[PDB]
Amino acid sequence: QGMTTDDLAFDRRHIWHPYTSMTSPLPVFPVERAEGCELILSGGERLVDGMSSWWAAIHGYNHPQLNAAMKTQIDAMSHVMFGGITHAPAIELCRKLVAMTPAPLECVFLADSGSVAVEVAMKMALQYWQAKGESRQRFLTFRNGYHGDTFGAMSVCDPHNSMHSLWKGYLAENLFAPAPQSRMGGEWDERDMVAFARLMAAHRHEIAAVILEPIVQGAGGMRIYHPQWLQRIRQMCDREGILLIADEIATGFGRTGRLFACEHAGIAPDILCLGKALTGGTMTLSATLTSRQVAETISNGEAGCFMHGPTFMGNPLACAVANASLTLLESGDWRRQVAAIEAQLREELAPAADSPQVADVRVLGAIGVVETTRPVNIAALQQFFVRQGVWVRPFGKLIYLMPPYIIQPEQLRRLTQAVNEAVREETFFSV
Amino acid sequence: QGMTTDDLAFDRRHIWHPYTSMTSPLPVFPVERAEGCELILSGGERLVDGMSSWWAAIHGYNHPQLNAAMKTQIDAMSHVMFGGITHAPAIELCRKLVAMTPAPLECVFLADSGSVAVEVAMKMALQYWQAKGESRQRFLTFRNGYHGDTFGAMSVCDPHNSMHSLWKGYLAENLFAPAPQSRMGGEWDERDMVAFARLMAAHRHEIAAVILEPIVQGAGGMRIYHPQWLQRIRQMCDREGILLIADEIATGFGRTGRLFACEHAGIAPDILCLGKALTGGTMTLSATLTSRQVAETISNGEAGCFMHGPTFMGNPLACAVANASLTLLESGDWRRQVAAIEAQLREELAPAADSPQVADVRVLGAIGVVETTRPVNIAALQQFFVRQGVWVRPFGKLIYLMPPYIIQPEQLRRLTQAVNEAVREETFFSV
Repeated sequence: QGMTTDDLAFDRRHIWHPYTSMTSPLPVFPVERAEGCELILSGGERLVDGMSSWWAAIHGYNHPQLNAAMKTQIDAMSHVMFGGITHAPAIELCRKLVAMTPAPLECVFLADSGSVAVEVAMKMALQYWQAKGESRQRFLTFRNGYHGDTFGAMSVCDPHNSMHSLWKGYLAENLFAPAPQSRMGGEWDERDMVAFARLMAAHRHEIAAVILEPIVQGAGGMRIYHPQWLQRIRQMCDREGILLIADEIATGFGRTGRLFACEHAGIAPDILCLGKALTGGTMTLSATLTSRQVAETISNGEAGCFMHGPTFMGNPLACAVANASLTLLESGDWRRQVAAIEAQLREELAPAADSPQVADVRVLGAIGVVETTRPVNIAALQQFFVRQGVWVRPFGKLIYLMPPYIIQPEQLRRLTQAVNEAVREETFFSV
Repeated sequence: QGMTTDDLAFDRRHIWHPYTSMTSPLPVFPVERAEGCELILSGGERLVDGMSSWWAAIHGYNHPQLNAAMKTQIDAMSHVMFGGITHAPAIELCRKLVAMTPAPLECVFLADSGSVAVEVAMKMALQYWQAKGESRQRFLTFRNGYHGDTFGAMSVCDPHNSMHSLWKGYLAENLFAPAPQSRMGGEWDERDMVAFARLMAAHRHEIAAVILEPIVQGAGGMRIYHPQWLQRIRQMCDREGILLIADEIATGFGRTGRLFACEHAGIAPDILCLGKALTGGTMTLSATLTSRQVAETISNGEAGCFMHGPTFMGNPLACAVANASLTLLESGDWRRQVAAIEAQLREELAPAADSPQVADVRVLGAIGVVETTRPVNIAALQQFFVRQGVWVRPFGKLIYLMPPYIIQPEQLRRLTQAVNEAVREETFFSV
């Protein structure tokens, strides 16, 4: 649908966009429709989508199977409350999630958004120790991590990124080990592994859980680390009895080349958070799974229950489109498509590493990252990308690609070629 | 869609429902479809819905205008990212919200769920004072209130209800004035008003905002208080420069008899949170509106922006069905329908007040509350209600009704008659 000149001014003057200023917002672009792997602007220009609307749209846009599953569930009921009620979409979705996740995970808590799913996992960890009579209130994690924007999640986000300086006096105080990415190109710094274990052993009676994003640290820097980290952290947790929360809201459903990034290490978390691509990026839904032991334990405390329940919990429409999205993944095609994207990204982004504006090129699965030596000029780059017929949304010192799995070769070539051109243009960087 | 015997056992064994135990959950009922004001169970029994799926389904179920608006937007695009992008559903929705809300409210932050909308409002208040160079980290509120389940919202929830005893060591410490409901039937206790003002004046340099649910306190007790509270709190805030956050996630869009419960007092908050009935209860969406002064101020600090941005922010599908829901309210019929429901609830619930199991009957708008002297036996009552052909979900000491605005007379009579019968049956109460 059409937008007037006055509509676009009203948006600028009244409508917040993610992490924007209301006094001096950068321009936005008017999208009318989306089809396959393309966004369609007012006036008809089509942009190849390089971002999958931030991870989630792994099957692209206007997918006929996802559309049909939504309209079918609307005909039955788009929503009914989940208190004292169950329904077929939630049951099928939770069957599918239990069946496809690492083996100890048996119990599913459906929720609205990724941030809430993390809050839920944190609350579960705290109720777990409360049922066991211990006062454990601290979470141990990596630097460079990202877990959401609500206050609980913010307290495990990296203490320089989320500007903790402003909320530190309000935000709960957690434990932050060295970032896992090696300091100079190696697989991992054993020193960083030893330093993680020292922090854990030093606070082992205060730590409720370790929380981390497995293999890829997303919004905190698109950083990629070795799976030895996960096998070793899993062993440490097992030795202490501490819970392991895996935040796969970004990595889940195939994007790093395995269905769940935990599979890279062959470990199972005690609590697993999912979101984003769960619905094929059609609408918001999240899920937090736990082991039987965790769920029974948090059923044993003085709570009598797990103390959480969103109004739209179990929403039939979102469950029904998540089911159709998961059914698309059951073809198994994603695993091959993602491997071929990975190989093309590695080959076509390599020339960028020669640029003086570029500090690193790194690829895993269908994630291609060009880390720059200076912050990007977002407005100038966005205009350039749109002029080239593509949609790429950089931030900070990162120009990165996470396209839909069904992207065609020439569409992906247009993305990598645009990125290579962008890093040669000094005007596209700030100071 | 159909559920097998084995599906229902899998739900019991694997699927959390709101505030449930995984070890001893109460039974749930299998819903296949919903139409008009009725839920349809497996096997075909139809239940009159007394709850509107917890506030939100004000137009009932399977509404043809809401269905058509969803399918139309699916054909265009169900979702695209909002970072650097705008679209027609978000613009129309934000135009409608600005136009219909109290006059200073001009800027709209769209989000995923009610809890996140509250977190957003709290973050806005904190960034506001940070931009003004003051360290204000405390929130002042009423006892008996409810604002959501994430950690930030939990810290303004009533300190006995949400079991703060478990999170108090993790949860931020806020200020809690006497509950507003009068102690013995009057309109208000001036002493409680004086005590609120003393707490504010005693901490006036630490208080970032007052947050409250206007007129009706929902999950914290379905309590109803006089509008003099709002006019006086608004005056106090104005005198100190303190922000007023109105949480209308439950009261917004007509349920208390006015479009927004703030209109009962004729006051405007600095920040207004909306949710639930926003989409007609078809799927989750929230919105937090602010004044121009707040938005520019939180654009002035060291942040450079408002530090929040959900992945599905601005979701076109949810915006499009919220637009259709708001267009239904533009008929103005809701205001008359709600007044007639109020009058029927008052007349038909009055006999319940004679019961020894009952402590109070209170009605406002399309909300009818029977407060009991002992906690309900939820399992036994739920079975009774379903046997009577209705859906009523009590909790604690509350049996209450919040039906869709389009409920028919005989449907509402069946609800009130079931409630009257339930409070005469000692078996339906626990110890």
